[PDB]
Amino acid sequence: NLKPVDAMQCFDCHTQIEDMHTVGKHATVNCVHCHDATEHVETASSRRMGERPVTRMDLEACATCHTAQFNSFVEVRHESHPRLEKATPTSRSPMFDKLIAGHGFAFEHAEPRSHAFMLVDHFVVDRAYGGRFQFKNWQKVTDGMGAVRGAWTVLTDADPESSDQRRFLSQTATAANPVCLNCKTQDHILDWAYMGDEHEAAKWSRTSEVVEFARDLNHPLNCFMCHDPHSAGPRVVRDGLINAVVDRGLGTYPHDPVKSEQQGMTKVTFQRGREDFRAIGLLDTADSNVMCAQCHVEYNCNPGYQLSDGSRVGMDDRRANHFFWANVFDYKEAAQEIDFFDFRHATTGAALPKLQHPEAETFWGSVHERNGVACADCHMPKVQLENGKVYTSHSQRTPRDMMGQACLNCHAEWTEDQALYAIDYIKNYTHGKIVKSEYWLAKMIDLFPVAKRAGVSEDVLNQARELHYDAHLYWEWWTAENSVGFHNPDQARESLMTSISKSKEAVSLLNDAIDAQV
Amino acid sequence: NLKPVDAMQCFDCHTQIEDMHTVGKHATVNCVHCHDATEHVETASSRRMGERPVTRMDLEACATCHTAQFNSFVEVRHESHPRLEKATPTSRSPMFDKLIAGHGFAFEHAEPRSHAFMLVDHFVVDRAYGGRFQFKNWQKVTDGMGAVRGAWTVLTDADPESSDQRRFLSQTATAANPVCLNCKTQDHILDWAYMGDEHEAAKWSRTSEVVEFARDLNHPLNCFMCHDPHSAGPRVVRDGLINAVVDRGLGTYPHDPVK
Amino acid sequence: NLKPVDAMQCFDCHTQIEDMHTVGKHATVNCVHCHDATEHVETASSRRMGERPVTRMDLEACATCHTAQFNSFVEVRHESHPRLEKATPTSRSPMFDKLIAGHGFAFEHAEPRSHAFMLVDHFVVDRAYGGRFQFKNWQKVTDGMGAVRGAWTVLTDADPESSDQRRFLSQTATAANPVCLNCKTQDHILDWAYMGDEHEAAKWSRTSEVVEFARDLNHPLNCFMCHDPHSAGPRVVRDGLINAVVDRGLGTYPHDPVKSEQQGMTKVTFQRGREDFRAIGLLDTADSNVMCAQCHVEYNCNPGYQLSDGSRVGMDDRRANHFFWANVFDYKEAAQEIDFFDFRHATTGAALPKLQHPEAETFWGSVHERNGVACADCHMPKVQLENGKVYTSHSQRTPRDMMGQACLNCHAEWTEDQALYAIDYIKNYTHGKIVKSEYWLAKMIDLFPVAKRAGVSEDVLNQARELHYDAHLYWEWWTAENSVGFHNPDQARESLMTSISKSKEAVSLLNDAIDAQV
Ligand code: HEC
Ligand code: HEC
Ligand code: HEC
Ligand code: HEC
Ligand code: HEC
Ligand code: HEC
Ligand code: HEC
Ligand code: HEC
Ligand code: HEC
Ligand code: HEC
Ligand code: HEC
Ligand code: HEC
Ligand code: HEC
Ligand code: HEC
Ligand SMILES: [C-]#N
Ligand SMILES: [C-]#N
Ligand SMILES: [Ca+2]
Ligand SMILES: [Ca+2]
Ligand SMILES: [Ca+2]
Ligand SMILES: [Ca+2]
Ligand SMILES: [Ca+2]
Ligand code: NA
Ligand code: NA
Ligand code: NA
Ligand code: NA
Ligand code: NA
Ligand code: NA
Repeated sequence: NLKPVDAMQCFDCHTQIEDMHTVGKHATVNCVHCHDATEHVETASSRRMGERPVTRMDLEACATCHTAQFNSFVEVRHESHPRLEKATPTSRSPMFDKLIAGHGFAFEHAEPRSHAFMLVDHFVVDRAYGGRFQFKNWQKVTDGMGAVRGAWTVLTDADPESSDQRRFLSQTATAANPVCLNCKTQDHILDWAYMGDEHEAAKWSRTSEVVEFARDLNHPLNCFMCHDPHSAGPRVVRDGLINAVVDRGLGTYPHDPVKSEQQGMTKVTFQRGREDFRAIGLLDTADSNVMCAQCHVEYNCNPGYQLSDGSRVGMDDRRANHFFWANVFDYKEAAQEIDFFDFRHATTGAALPKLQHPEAETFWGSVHERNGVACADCHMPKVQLENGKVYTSHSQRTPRDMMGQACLNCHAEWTEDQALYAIDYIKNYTHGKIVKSEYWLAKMIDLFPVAKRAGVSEDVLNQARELHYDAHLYWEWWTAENSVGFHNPDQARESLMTSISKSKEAVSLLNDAIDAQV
Repeated sequence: NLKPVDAMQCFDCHTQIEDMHTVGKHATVNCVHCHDATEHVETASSRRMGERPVTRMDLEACATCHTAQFNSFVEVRHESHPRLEKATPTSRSPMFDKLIAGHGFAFEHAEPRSHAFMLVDHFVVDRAYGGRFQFKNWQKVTDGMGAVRGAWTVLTDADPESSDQRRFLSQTATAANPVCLNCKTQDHILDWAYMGDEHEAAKWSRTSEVVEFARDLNHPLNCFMCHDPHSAGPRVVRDGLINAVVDRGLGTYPHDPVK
Repeated sequence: NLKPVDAMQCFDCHTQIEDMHTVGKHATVNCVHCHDATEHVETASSRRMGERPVTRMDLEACATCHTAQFNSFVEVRHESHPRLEKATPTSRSPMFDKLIAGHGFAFEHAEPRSHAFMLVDHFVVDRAYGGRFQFKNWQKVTDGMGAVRGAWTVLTDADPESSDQRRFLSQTATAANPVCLNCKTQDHILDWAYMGDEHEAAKWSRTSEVVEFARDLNHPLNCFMCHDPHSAGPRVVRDGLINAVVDRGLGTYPHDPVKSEQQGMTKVTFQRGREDFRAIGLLDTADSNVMCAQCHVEYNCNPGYQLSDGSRVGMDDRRANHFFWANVFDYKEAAQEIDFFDFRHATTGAALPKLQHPEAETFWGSVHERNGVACADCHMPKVQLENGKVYTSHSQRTPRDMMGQACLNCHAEWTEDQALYAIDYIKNYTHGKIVKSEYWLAKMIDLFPVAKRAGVSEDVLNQARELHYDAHLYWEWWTAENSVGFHNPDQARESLMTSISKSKEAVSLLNDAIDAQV
């Protein structure tokens, strides 16, 4: 059985913790629930850690007092199809292989599934670790609670004796790097300096051997990513988000300075040896838009190249961990701002961006966002009980499973079927424009080999490559973004029509140039 | 927000509680969750209570950390038909009125329904308080969570100015007495001596005015009836049961001495 | 009403039948249930047949004493979509037409449906008989019991006055030949010599006019294909299977000599005029793996060409009726062993294999096969009754319709939804790799015309053709195989990654060669 410790003894040194813990709703929660610090207390000084205390990062540390929220979080949505490749005719991007050629996502890019699986899915996807990590067997794919208990309870490593990234299976890639893990787990929260910069107190950084880092990590989406364990108050912990909002002064709502002030973020820094080490962002309100934006954003978490001279930008560079914090129509400028692109297209040679799941930046300026609606209202609503204590559902999933709470309490004029119909109108329309955008991208791409072999000039090919950047950006935003336009239907429409326009321009350019060589 | 108290100071005078609390699974649960003892600590000695500390009896004192158990408890089973009289041809005892004639249950004996309603149902049944207590209106019969929050949030008293048992409706009885309440609530656990014997320290006893007692009671089936709040371990609190099992030496399983 | 005959009179001549009938569970079943032999008994000698007895091949011969098994067999699974073409974006092989160009399957290749329809579906598919045979009208497609009663109760022939294979509809082929019928019916079991070799006692053989043969055949999947009618014991009758297992000594489990001995096959030969004529394979156990492998295998049942010199291999050659009895990684060697390929690709010119439904060979070595599980456990389980005599379901179909019996009695740790989720994880992953394999095959194929027209050398084109063989094999196995990887997920993964690797090699080869000509 747990035996409480004297928190006043800790507070003698830990004044920041005192200030947070004594005031919030965890003022009665003893440190022993999450820390084993006996040897630490025997050896520490006011400025030197001494023996390092044990800190629990497992989600079951919160589940004995918050079982309802834990059990809701760990539920597996079986209707969220697992390991479903997006580059197929029945998924999100039928022509993805042709369009993404040259990028690691060509090796595998599946649709997302329930949050319990995020860390194991990261470890086992074919693009990440060369096939090094696999489920122990094909039964384990069902085991959401097991994944939550720990990744290494359900996975194997093909070679525990080596730590290099290499291919164990032929059609895999080794794109994983330490930055990725920040959106899968925060088990490393005490072992990683802010931004992954080199730091004498950090075991891990942007330049670490990612296979070694992986082996030290266990739990997905820790409860403390959104809730400070000491104050119980709302927060974020993701460095790239704090960097955008606070360090670069862009605010929580870059398009709305008033909402940014009302729903702001305060950066709190913790030190090692009286040097800044790590940071958190305390929120003014329990604002899920910003909580979810720790991960559901467009980012850099990877090496790339400079737009200016084509030189390599490695993991050592700050730009390898970057939140652009820009909507689709501001993105090209944001990428120019840091002089960065992701890959050269394998067929066209164009410098291209790689977009990823920009839900937060897409939601900005939408009708729902402008009306004060937030991610949680549609994706983790309050539970409705005939008789009971209300709590917030932590099963983050499509509103289709809980339409009464997610939509119909606000939209009293609609039945469930009417609300579903409105979602599908947008998704069907948007998907049609995604498909047409891909058709035109593909038509352009297929002209590049013909143009090159016919002797079309480098100047014309470069003009077409410049068009390819924009045609790509204004399409791929929407295959990356998970709502198929629902989050901002007018923006999707405008973007996708722009993509098509750019590809059509490039097709005309290249056809005319080819025809002139004949 | 709750601010913790120095439990070690309490333990200087409460060794009995110390020995339970420090060993069980509530060793880390601070006393402020269930007690307001500030004025008590200012005035007590080890031999003089001083000001009486307040003890929470509401079930929400436990629901903060044990929401799943609380929400499962308070659920209303709508399929358990409510206010269904047993002396009818389609229930348990078609000839009950003839057979029970002379007993108070002839006035009303319904089938049981969900636990959330036990205290309110005891208060409102036609055989208990002469019809003195009623739901505020006929809508309130659905409200299990409200009954749990407290009986007097959903009921009315026909005459707050009197405390005698009497008939307010013609075909009622006044069979309720203080012993009944021990199987409806334990809000009175610190105000009732063992067995309801007379005692200098007990506000309430077997011989109390049941209408006065009723007004001091709020919550059904308290969580601590089965779980010691200090050790978190399994227990019973009902005096009659302890008296049979232990005092009279009958054991927990009178037909099986080994068990 | 049936009147029994004196079986002892038959047994005077038919000692093999006596030995089987008197010992098994049909010892009390009189011959009149299946044979009308009165004139035969009047005219036969110990060595000459005399007048031929009538033998019932209809399944209703078994249905008066085994109605439960018959009615379960003839059930139509309406959820098994009928006449659904695989070369469509929503089915198994979105790029099949490009990849299979030059082969008859380009004319039509539908997904399988319920067993009742196998013979009629064979007769009416657009690739088989030039459109000669059709359902009497479009209502008849529903009539499973009617098809079982006889094909010619529900079909018409466009020209009863001719027996040649020809096109009656423009976009049909005439690929059917007599070997095909052995996996649709055994109505011809007394009229077909072992392997379809020429034989004086056989009405039909590999070289027969298939339209004439077709007209003599009526019933699908006869009950006696798995059960000897005389002993009632487990058996196979399919010649190609017996040839692989017994004649070529490969065993019932080629990868496991111990299991092969425990679960073996004994070849029993019947003669005409004291010359070997036909054969059956009695099984040691009621082993559905081997029963189902009469048909659910990769085979030759068709003419082809030799790998060595390109010469034609006709129906007259034994190789036209062949069970390779080899897993995907042993297949190329098995095809080299008989010096055979199926077709030349219409665009690339490569010699290619044609694969068909290799469920048995894929199942070998899988986790389930290694644990002693067999096809029937998942596809025709025992019925579970609260009160009743248990029998074996004969409705061979997906386990999704009977998950409690097919999966959950063994997998007590799972709910139905969890088990379904595990199936879909494998199928989704495998299908993604099938689609990627097709993308890379298509990319290679499309380079052949460009390379040929640019003047790339025959030596380079032949190197690419050799790669095409392997890229094709390691893809097509899996579009042919019906489990979308479930039967052997690790093997599918390895094969499909090999396909992609081979195509990528060919693409690089051809692009570099084209670029060198410019
Ligand atoms: C003064 C002698 C200290 C006492 C008393 C306690 N801690 Fe401490 N701790 C101390 C230092 C100098 C540091 C390094 C950071 C800093 O503020 O300079 C720490 C660090 C921790 C940590 C972080 C550990 C890690 O892995 O990074 C934890 C979780 C921690 N301390 C907890 C803790 C507890 C619970 C205490 C009471 C039992 C306690 N500390 C006392 C110095 C001192
Ligand atoms: C029991 C010993 C607890 C442990 C372990 C954890 N929490 Fe907690 N939490 C506890 C209490 C008694 C309360 C107050 C309840 C009330 O409403 O009065 C809380 C509160 C929270 C909250 C709400 C905070 C707010 O609204 O300001 C959150 C978000 C929360 N707790 C989160 C949480 C996390 C993430 C935990 C694991 C790190 C955790 N709690 C543990 C009691 C206990
Ligand atoms: C936060 C800014 C992220 C970083 C850094 C990385 N990932 Fe991610 N990932 C993130 C989200 C919000 C999602 C769900 C939404 C979606 O569009 O999928 C994902 C999903 C994945 C998946 C599952 C789906 C798939 O693509 O197969 C995998 C396998 C995955 N992520 C891997 C991965 C890798 C290898 C990363 C570093 C190169 C990486 N992620 C970083 C958020 C974020
Ligand atoms: C960010 C993605 C979150 C993670 C990770 C966790 N929770 Fe959460 N929690 C989140 C939100 C948006 C809210 C609602 C805030 C609002 O006021 O609208 C909550 C709330 C809670 C609470 C408070 C009581 C309630 O409303 O249910 C608790 C006790 C709580 N959360 C606990 C908790 C646990 C145990 C988690 C890990 C399993 C967890 N949260 C993760 C957002 C996020
Ligand atoms: C709720 C979770 C509680 C916590 C935490 C503490 N106490 Fe308690 N206490 C609680 C109840 C419901 C009662 C009523 C009696 C019962 O057995 O249920 C009590 C009673 C006491 C008493 C009176 C004992 C007696 O002589 O009759 C004392 C002296 C007391 N409690 C002290 C105490 C201390 C010092 C605590 C912190 C260490 C403490 N309690 C916590 C409920 C809860
Ligand atoms: C949070 C501040 C709590 C309050 C208020 C209450 N309980 Fe509790 N309880 C709490 C914890 C951290 C634990 C240990 C969890 C673990 O498994 O480690 C418990 C445990 C219990 C138990 C189980 C005891 C056992 O198995 O020995 C019970 C029966 C229990 N708690 C009951 C209970 C009651 C009735 C409460 C109101 C009087 C109550 N708890 C409050 C945390 C908290
Ligand atoms: C514990 C030994 C009890 C005592 C003392 C009293 N009651 Fe009770 N009551 C008890 C239980 C276990 C049940 C449910 C099972 C059942 O057979 O009903 C009840 C039920 C009631 C009801 C509801 C049903 C009904 O009869 O209408 C009422 C109105 C009720 N009890 C009233 C009541 C009165 C007036 C009591 C003292 C005279 C009394 N109860 C004592 C357990 C116990
Ligand atoms: C609006 C046109 C109503 C319709 C339709 C129904 N009810 Fe009603 N009900 C309505 C009002 C304005 C009130 C009084 C509210 C108050 O607190 O003053 C009620 C009351 C009831 C009651 C309580 C009756 C009592 O005597 O205490 C019940 C049990 C009730 N209503 C149930 C009910 C049912 C089941 C209905 C559909 C058959 C129904 N009501 C319709 C307003 C309206
Ligand atoms: C000896 C005079 C015979 C008697 C008595 C019966 N049969 Fe016969 N049968 C005989 C021969 C020589 C042959 C040819 C095969 C052989 O063993 O050499 C047969 C063949 C059959 C067949 C196969 C017919 C076909 O179409 O190929 C059947 C089904 C058959 N015989 C059945 C049968 C029955 C049921 C008899 C008792 C009524 C019977 N035969 C007697 C020789 C002799
Ligand atoms: C009635 C006159 C029968 C006819 C016609 C057919 N079968 Fe039969 N069969 C019959 C009996 C009395 C039995 C024995 C039942 C028992 O369990 O004792 C059987 C048995 C079978 C079996 C099981 C054999 C075994 O387990 O060893 C099979 C597979 C079987 N029968 C198949 C079958 C076939 C395919 C038939 C048509 C060719 C057929 N039977 C006809 C009775 C009768
Ligand atoms: C046994 C080794 C077989 C031979 C010889 C032939 N077929 Fe077949 N066929 C067989 C199986 C096990 C299946 C079901 C599984 C599947 O993948 O479809 C089939 C299916 C068909 C179908 C229906 C599906 C379709 O392709 O449209 C048809 C029309 C069909 N078979 C025709 C056919 C022809 C023309 C054959 C000789 C050239 C032939 N089959 C041989 C097993 C076997
Ligand atoms: C009576 C008013 C009818 C309605 C309503 C439907 N059908 Fe019909 N159908 C009808 C007749 C008289 C016939 C021809 C019968 C014959 O054998 O001469 C049919 C035929 C069909 C067919 C076959 C078409 C073919 O070209 O062979 C089909 C597939 C069919 N019917 C299906 C069908 C459906 C699905 C209906 C509801 C949408 C439907 N029919 C209505 C008469 C009538
Ligand atoms: C191979 C593809 C089969 C065909 C064709 C038929 N049956 Fe079958 N049968 C098959 C198996 C795998 C089994 C189970 C064997 C085991 O021991 O696990 C059976 C069993 C029977 C039985 C025995 C009683 C029972 O278990 O139900 C009978 C009587 C039977 N089969 C009859 C039968 C009929 C009438 C068929 C044509 C409609 C038929 N079988 C075809 C495999 C195969
Ligand atoms: C008992 C007769 C079984 C039947 C029926 C089904 N399965 Fe099975 N399965 C069984 C065993 C003994 C094992 C291996 C267990 C171990 O850990 O050693 C399995 C394995 C699986 C797997 C994993 C496959 C892999 O290659 O890792 C899966 C996905 C699986 N089983 C699913 C499954 C399904 C969906 C079933 C119904 C169609 C099914 N199994 C039946 C035993 C038995
Ligand atoms: C992840 N991207
Ligand atoms: C069939 N093939
Ligand atoms: Ca999903
Ligand atoms: Ca990006
Ligand atoms: Ca009841
Ligand atoms: Ca099918
Ligand atoms: Ca073949
Ligand atoms: Na989905
Ligand atoms: Na491995
Ligand atoms: Na009932
Ligand atoms: Na199907
Ligand atoms: Na016709
Ligand atoms: Na093309």
